[PDB]
Amino acid sequence: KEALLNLYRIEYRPKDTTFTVFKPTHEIQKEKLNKVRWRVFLQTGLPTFRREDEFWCAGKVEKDTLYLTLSNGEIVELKRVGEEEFRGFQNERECQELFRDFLTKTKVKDKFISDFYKKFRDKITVQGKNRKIALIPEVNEKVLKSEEGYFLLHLDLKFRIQPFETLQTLLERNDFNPKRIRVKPIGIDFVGRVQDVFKAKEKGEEFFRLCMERSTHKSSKKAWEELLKNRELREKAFLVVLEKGYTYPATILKPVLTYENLEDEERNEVADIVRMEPGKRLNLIRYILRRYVKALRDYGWYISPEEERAKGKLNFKDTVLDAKGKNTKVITNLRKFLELCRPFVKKDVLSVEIISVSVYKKLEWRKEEFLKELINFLKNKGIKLKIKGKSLILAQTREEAKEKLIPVINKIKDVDLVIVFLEEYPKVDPYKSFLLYDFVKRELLKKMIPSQVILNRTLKNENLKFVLLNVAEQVLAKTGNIPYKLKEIEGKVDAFVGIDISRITRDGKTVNAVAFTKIFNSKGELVRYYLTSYPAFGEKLTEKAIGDVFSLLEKLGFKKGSKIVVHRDGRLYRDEVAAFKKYGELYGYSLELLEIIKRNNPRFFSNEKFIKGYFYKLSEDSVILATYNQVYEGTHQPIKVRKVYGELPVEVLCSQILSLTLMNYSSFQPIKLPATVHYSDKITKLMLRGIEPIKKEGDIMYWL
RNA sequence: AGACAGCAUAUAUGCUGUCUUU
RNA sequence: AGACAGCAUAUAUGCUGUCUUU
Repeated sequence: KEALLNLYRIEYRPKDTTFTVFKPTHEIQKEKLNKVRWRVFLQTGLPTFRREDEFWCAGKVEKDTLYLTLSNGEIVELKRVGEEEFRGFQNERECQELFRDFLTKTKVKDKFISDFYKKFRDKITVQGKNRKIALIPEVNEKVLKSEEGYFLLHLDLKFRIQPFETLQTLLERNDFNPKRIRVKPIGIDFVGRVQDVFKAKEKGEEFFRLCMERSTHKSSKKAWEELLKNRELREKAFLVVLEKGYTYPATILKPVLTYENLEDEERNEVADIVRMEPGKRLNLIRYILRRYVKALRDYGWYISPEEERAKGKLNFKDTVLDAKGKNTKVITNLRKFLELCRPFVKKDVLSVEIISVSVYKKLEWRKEEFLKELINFLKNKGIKLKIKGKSLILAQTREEAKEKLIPVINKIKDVDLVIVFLEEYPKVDPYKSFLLYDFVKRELLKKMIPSQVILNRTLKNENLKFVLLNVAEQVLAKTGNIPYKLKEIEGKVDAFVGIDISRITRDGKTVNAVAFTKIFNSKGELVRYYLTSYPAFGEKLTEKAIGDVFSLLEKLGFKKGSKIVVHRDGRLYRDEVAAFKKYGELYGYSLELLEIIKRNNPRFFSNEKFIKGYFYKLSEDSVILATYNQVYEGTHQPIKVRKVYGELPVEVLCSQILSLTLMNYSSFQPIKLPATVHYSDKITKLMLRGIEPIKKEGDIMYWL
């Protein structure tokens, strides 16, 4: 019951307290700020943080002006205000900046990735039939503020998986139609998706003069130099444009592959290393830290040698019942519960469409038996599946399958369910990497038809009853037969609203946009969903879409003075909060706004397997919360919940979030996110391509 | 047939530096 | 550990000069 986090108390108290400060001559546009700051560090050479409009240099600087060209060739000028004495930090952001700069200046992170290779280089490269593979250690630092006000170094170690195959080589010597695949420049931090390719032979003399002069990195600068000088290399060179329109050569660019999109054999070898015993990882994290402490004390940095501790566990209403009234009183077996449990049936007859994908012809038995023993079970709970029809697709690659699956899925109209038995296709072109289950999952969600996709591996590895249960629990939910409801969720909330929005973009403007909102009652039954798309609204999108959710609430007529909680899977911005405040009033509901950041949070290292509810409390009403228990295979990552505004204590809102977890209806498989916003991001994103307008609502969790 | 040096190639070797891994 | 750059070096064989050997 002791849980440590990779978070270390840290402060800066040097003997020399004398910075040189610089002020812009023309108020800097916001998204230009981090590029200026960084540019100041290079030039000056000294560590640097942004305080407001002004720039603080950990050294004396006798140049009264600083001219800094950005990539556009745009010159920002800064006048020199004068020396000021650093009494202390105003926020993590300044602290983070200066600290990183100090790592850079001292080269520790560097000396570290070096030593680590010298040591484990061999164990880090891995084979498998045709391709070869590297897993390169990544050290990351962020700075956070605890509840008590201490600054906290967030220190992690990861491994990014990458081949030995520079883009140039792939587009030149190999391919056809690449793109979409995300990338990382040698010698540059940033990693991101591709969004434009053209040959270099297009561009004149100027263009590489200009990239050379500007590129803020040695690798980028050396590379544009090559293509300046070496006369015919521009014909041969192809040029990529990333997510943040950064534009680089090809020889500089390498792909970053996920676990998933590797081979069967690759992944299991790689896996030992990418995912690793918590204690081991934490031993490394401590190792790296000691390097840091030794490189930085002398400059006045003070870093606690010791990890921070879970403040405790939170209890939530985890009690759950069926159409009879059977309880957590049985829940001392989750399995034993679902067998006996008797679901809330609102659709007596189900019509099902069966898709089987396999390599050969007379081997449906494992799938016939399952399907059988499951019609069975569902009938014993008042539900008949009428099979509207089967389709057996024979196919030899994932590619062949995908292809045939298309006209098949295409034609499926009017069903309550699609079941897909997929066989396993072991390999495939390392670029053409679809996931078959994904593909099938995508196509059907597009159609708004609930689906259950069953991997043939599962039938082969796993015990019939285990698999029977897992599936039955979801299949029921999916179809609107909620095999159990919650007794209660803490608080006196009257609605729980999940909010998700994605937007396509051109030049730098919101073009298409898809919104996805799901409203749950106080018990956390789902009341309705709304799947809506918007066309272009400049500054008005936010107001519009937010209001749309409010009116919809009135349309379900939640009475004035009703408490309404909002969850979003992502940073809500200021313009949005002010938006929720407006309609907060105009409709007259007490509102709790929660922002959930799910990626890259500090981990909990701990012996207890049953972590669910463990938490830690940062500044400004935010909470590292763990939602699922530790799997051995998995890499546990908790969620960060943040009370952006409202009358309730976050720990109560976190308790709520823990409850809604169970509404995902997935006992056997951990699910990070509460049912309000679970998969919401995939759905919005999925629909964005959906050439053409969309307005759907429903009352059935079709997306499980 | 021999010792010097200066040149030619090949092979093999020792150190430094850079990048692979800022 | 490997690849590129910059230095150092061993051994084999000839090469041109050069002593000697007048």
